[PDB]
Amino acid sequence: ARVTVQDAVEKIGNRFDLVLVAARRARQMQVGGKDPLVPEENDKTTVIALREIEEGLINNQILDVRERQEQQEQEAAEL
Amino acid sequence: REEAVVWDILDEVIREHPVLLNRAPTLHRLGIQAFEPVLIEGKAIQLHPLV
Amino acid sequence: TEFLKPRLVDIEQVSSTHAKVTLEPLERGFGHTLGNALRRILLSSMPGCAVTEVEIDGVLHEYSTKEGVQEDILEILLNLKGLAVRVQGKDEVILTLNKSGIGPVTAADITHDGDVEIVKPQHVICHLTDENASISMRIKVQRGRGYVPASTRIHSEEDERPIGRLLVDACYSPVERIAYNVEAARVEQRTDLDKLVIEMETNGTIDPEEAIRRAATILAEQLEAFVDFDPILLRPVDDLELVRSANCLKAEAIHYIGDLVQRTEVELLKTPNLGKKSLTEIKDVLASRGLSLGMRLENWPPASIADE
Amino acid sequence: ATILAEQLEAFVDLRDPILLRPVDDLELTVRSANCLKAEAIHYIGDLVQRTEVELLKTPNLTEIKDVLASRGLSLGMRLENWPPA
DNA sequence: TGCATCCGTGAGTCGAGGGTAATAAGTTCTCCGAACAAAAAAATTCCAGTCCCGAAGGACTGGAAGGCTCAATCGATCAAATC
Repeated sequence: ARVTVQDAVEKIGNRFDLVLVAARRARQMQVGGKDPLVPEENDKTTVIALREIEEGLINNQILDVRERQEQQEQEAAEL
Repeated sequence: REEAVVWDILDEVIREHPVLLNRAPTLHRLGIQAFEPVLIEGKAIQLHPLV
Repeated sequence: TEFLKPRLVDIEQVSSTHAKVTLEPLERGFGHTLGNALRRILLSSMPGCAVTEVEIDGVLHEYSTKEGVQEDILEILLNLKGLAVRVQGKDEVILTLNKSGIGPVTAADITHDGDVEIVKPQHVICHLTDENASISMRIKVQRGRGYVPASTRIHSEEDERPIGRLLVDACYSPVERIAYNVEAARVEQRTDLDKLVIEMETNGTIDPEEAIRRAATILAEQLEAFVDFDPILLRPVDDLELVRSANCLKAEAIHYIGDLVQRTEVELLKTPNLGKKSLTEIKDVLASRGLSLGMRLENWPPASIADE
Repeated sequence: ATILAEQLEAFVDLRDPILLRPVDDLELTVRSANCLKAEAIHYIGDLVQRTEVELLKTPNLTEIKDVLASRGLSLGMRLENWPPA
């Protein structure tokens, strides 16, 4: 969170993928125009993403499902 | 011109914005550690007593 | 002299015996001052009633033991210190404590009257081990402020008390532990001033916010000899839940509320469709919608114009 | 004590843009801007200070009845306590 | 096998202030070349000049459509009465 990253690497298990699951995650509010799922708490998005992980709703896999289903709502939408 | 809103736009930004502090010679891996600022008014840098 | 008086912003109360009462801002040199200048009150000078004297039958001193009791006499003396009480109108009350049964002796066991107020009835004073023995003691309550332990109390009580009468370190003040701090506070150019943060936890028999009212009076009383848009408002007169305010406005080329508010009700009512009863159906409209007699409209007409 | 006994009182008590818009914003017709500058009106609040009757005496009403009905204006509206500088 | 040779090394920054100085020819003689000059376009800036649905605007013609006085005589209002 604001001070440490222990309680999120208890979930992720690595000191670099917690950066990498949030390097992927924390662009969607800078230029992606989206909103988080937790209470915002006036936070900069490099910890808003860290909040979403350490609230147990995000690992690397569950990010990969919302990025798949976005593409199959543009694929037949053209046709 | 050091105008009025200039501080309170900066004051929003440096909240939850990390920063580095490095001392040469950075003789081991803990010679460069990240920090988070809390802005004082002055001309020098105040450090935590256990770093 | 244009001093920066504060406003109290907040109490952060945890439970019914605890609070953190912050503040901002003060000047430098009064934040350290007040946060100490109240702490000399809440230690020594807050008036309350406490347990003072202890009388148990069949005792000689507290170094001794009592069979049928789990604990020592000192640990039973310890409990009456952690016991909370409130004598309302009197100035010296004595109570009694008699039990039987296998188990603890909670604070319901005191034979009270209506002027002595225990806040914590679950407070254990003794434990009976087996059914045989029993506790039968008498305790005494006195009024004062601060704290006096039984060391210097017997230096100030020169009574040759008979054997069997005990005396505890009285807890007159209600404050259990308070602390305070000073962080920095900002006025939008001067980031030099100091906030006041006070942490406070007291016993029962009080509100944790009532003390800072009560005790800061007493320091001050010492000083008195020293200071001496709407949706249907986008909608014509036929659809506003009314019917003698609808059919007779559109025949002056005002088909809507628009030029109704600019034009004067001495002529719009003088036209041969309204009159002296329409003001109940225009001015009551202008009560809820706020518009005036002659008002300039910000954005009235859209592209749509129609009728019925 | 006058300083101290007043800081206890926190404790012994407490626990239209359109109106100012000038003449050239309308991209208005070259014939009528030859006339509104001949009728000596500075702001649009000075124009609606006059009425529609106070414009007809100049040579060389449907245009203003087209454009005023779009952006939220009319004619004939009286102003008081004007100007506010 | 030394004996003798030589290549290739040595914590990290703030700085604090800027760069010298040795002697060295001449003659005529002559094409390569400059920017100022000084024309010769060509490009714009200017200035009146004919066209054309509109251009501020007045008027017109045309059907339609309009407000409120009375007075014979109807019917019912008012007010005593009265079952």
